[PDB]
Amino acid sequence: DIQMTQITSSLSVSLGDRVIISCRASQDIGNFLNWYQQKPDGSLKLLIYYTSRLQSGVPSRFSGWGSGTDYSLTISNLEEEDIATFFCQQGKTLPYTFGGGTKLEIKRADAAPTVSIFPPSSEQLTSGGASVVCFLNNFYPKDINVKWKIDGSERQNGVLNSWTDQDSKDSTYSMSSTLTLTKDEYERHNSYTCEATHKTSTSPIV
Amino acid sequence: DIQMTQITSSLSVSLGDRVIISCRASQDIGNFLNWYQQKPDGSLKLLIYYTSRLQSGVPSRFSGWGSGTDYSLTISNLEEEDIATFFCQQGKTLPYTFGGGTKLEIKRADAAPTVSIFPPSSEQLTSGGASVVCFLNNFYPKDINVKWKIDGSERQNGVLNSWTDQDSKDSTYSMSSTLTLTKDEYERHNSYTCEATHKTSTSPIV
Amino acid sequence: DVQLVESGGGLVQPGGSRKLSCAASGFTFSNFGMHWVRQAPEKGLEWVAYISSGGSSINYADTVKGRFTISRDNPKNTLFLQMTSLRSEDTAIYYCTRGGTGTRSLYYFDYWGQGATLIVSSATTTAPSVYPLVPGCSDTSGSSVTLGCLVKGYFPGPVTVKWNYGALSSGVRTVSSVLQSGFYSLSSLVTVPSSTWPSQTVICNVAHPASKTDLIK
Amino acid sequence: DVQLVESGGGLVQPGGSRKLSCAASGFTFSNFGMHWVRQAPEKGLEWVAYISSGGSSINYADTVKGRFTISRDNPKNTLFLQMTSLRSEDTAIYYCTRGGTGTRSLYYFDYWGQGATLIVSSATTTAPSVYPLVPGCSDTSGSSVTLGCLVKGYFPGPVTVKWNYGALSSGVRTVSSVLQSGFYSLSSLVTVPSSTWPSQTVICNVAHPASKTDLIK
Repeated sequence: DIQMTQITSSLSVSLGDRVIISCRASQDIGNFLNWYQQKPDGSLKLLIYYTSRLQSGVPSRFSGWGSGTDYSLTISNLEEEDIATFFCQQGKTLPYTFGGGTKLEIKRADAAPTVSIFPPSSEQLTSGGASVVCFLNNFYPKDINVKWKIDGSERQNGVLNSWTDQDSKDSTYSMSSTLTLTKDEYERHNSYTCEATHKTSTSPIV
Repeated sequence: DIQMTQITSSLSVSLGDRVIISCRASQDIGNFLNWYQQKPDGSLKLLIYYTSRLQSGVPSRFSGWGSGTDYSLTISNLEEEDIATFFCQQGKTLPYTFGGGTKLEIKRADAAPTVSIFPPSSEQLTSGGASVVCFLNNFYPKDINVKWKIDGSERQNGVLNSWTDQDSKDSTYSMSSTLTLTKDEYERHNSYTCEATHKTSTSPIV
Repeated sequence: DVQLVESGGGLVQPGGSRKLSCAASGFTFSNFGMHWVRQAPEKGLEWVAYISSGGSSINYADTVKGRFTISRDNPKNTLFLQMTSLRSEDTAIYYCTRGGTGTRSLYYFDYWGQGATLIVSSATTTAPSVYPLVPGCSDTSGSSVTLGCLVKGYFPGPVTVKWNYGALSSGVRTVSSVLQSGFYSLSSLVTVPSSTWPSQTVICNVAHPASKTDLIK
Repeated sequence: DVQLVESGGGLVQPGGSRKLSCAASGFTFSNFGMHWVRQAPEKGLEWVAYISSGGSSINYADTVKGRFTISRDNPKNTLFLQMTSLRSEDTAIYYCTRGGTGTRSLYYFDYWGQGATLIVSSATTTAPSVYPLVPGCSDTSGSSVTLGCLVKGYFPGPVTVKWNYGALSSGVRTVSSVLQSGFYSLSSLVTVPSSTWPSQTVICNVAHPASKTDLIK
């Protein structure tokens, strides 16, 4: 199976810039490389084929190169409407195969989490549970770290987390840590602290 | 073979006027001569036959006389849907031969024209290439000398020119001089000048 | 212009079969050969099966041959993939996709349809449980308060939170989902400033595909 | 009444062949000799093949004899021209034409059909680049702006550009193709009353019948 490798999966890329995106073959493909572009929803679009053919209407700031095993896609003036993640594949040897994809994202000037902690509704707790949410909103960069203490320790066991994806309007993401607890050790306790680090500071944010 | 000769191709006549049209053959073709009409859109028809036979429905303006080596299409009250190219051919011998044709214009009121000059596009130059378009819209005479100056000088080679055929609703003609440059020779000069000399003015459209 | 439409999706208990079908509209079907590509989660975009332009080569991948089947149908213009012995490892988004016809033994996929998703599992359809994310009154940062609905326990996808149109600030942020135990859970928060709320009731509207509506705030 | 339409055209690679077929209709086919006339350009018409009603006579041009063969298939019916050994000069719009049955033995074509034109050339096909022509904004000499598109680079032609069926000015002026260096190029311009654009969007829509439709501007 040639393994196909796209090294570097995330690229804050700004706007008006060339992105080079690179791809490399286990075996030598015969410059049979092609680039598909997938966006937010479904969308795979094809983009360029035979290491270099732009398909019809792909608008010409997109360009690719590659020869031997090693290849890369280049965008000339990154535009806000090219922000999608990108895959490179081999149309040379069964199974034809795929770069795993580079998501690409928008840089922006930093910022910090507007935290909120939230305790069990009544509903929940009735049912047996206790889930506490802590939601650190609008920020950049993606990376915001988050912790949970019960009554003076870290809770490791139990948390769960997900981020928003990046926001349209202003590129800032959001994220929710949640300790799911039963109502019995919710009753074992008194303070719950969600506490967070984040490129924009130095105090934890709690 | 016989050689039909139509000298006259473009010939511009006002609406209203007699149009006599002239065909000439190399041998005494013998009144075996015929007249066909070519529309702005494919469309061929027989107009007149056996040197003088009207085809049916053919309208009376239409009249031809000719003999031995010389014959002619006379339209007598030029109507508008009567503008078109007209050929003839002897239908005398093998191989049958046609006269090349007469484009027949709406001679009109002169008009000075309107120059537009668009810089090479975003995309083209990202293509690597540059075509600078200079558009001269609507005029009358067809004749229009153009000229381009890159920082003031002539550009001589680098220019394609073309015209449309009289606008259908106003008899006016327009021009597209493209100058094509290399993203590279492009970026070297600033001024791009497109500059028109035109019968309706005594100074140069720039 | 050129359309591939999928239609076979479902949530299948391991073991069975299925037939994905595909619909070509847009061009002379018969002149191209088709392919199937699957996007399995976290793992990649895998290419699964190929049928030649009209019929010459039906052409399989090591990971489905023997279960998968590529049926064409030119006159009627639909491409099929019949599956059998379905494993969990097949749960995925399946893309019908066109061939290329561009150059040199190259296999590319000039056109792709919507995706047509397929979960292979066992687990069984649970409704989502909406819960309020309420703070008390005011409470965020300023004079704007963030709220939330936790929707917890469903299986399969999509479950939806719809919140309120009426932006004069109204940002809903829905954290995307994660599996825990076999069920999914997720949250959508939105922020109303100060006046509004507790002054007039906000609400979450929760729908899950397998037909339930929950409603709250 | 008296409809002749042709049917075999194409871009054909040099050396090869096509056979053109003509559906006759509106009179009794048998009673008339047919003839084929062509129009390749910069030049004009060129007579090219003829066959009596019924078949006793064929008379061909010096120009294509040895290579071409006329055929008549009468019942209501059809006419043919089967070409081969196509010297590129043979590129043109071939027309299909009835005789006259008029007078004295003269050669005169009574009624024409439209043609299937034949591109003798290897150039391979290229669909084209639509490049958008723009101002900085607002201008003609003042108000009105003439937006333009540059579609440059194709073969074989046509290409058709369409714009904005939007009376606001909306004269669209396409210039002609100038084929240069193989490929052919052309521009399409329109003046829009500047109250519009970029107030409200415009789109040049370019479709070149050997399948791409590109969109832009």
